[PDB]
Amino acid sequence: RGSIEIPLRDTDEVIELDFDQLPEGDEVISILKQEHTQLHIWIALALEYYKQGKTEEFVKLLEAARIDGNLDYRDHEKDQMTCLDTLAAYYVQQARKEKNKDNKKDLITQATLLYTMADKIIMYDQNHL
Amino acid sequence: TYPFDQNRFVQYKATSLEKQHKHDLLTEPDLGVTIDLINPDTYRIDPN
Repeated sequence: RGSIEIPLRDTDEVIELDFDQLPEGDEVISILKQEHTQLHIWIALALEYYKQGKTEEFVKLLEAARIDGNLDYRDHEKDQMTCLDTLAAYYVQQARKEKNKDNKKDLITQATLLYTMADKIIMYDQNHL
Repeated sequence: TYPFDQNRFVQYKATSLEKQHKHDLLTEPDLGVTIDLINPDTYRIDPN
């Protein structure tokens, strides 16, 4: 919403990040991953950043969420394919709002390569095609 | 022969042939909409 929950390792369900302020997304990766937090929260705060009106830090913090597919998660690789299809769609979406400086391929390369790892685990998603 | 003016210029103008043309809208080739199944976080299909 404006503050959803980030679970801890010990005495979980205690800490919050209020989204009315804008923290940097890289320290978010940290404060999530010292807590071995489930991959679902990475999608949830990505959606929080997107509903906060962000398309680029939103799409680059999830690149740091591409590392932790099944880190301590007990088969949340379904959650990693959901993570990676978001970049496979929003790299190619942010390539359409291209600017004067980069190329379209400057995002299409990352979209196409990450899609290949997206199809390593799962085939013919409703977003793969 | 007649000494015709070289008609290198438009003053009639061609505006009858011009504003009769209705102009296409091709700003975005998929017709001005971002095509996405992820940004519908909301849905009106719920009540109501």
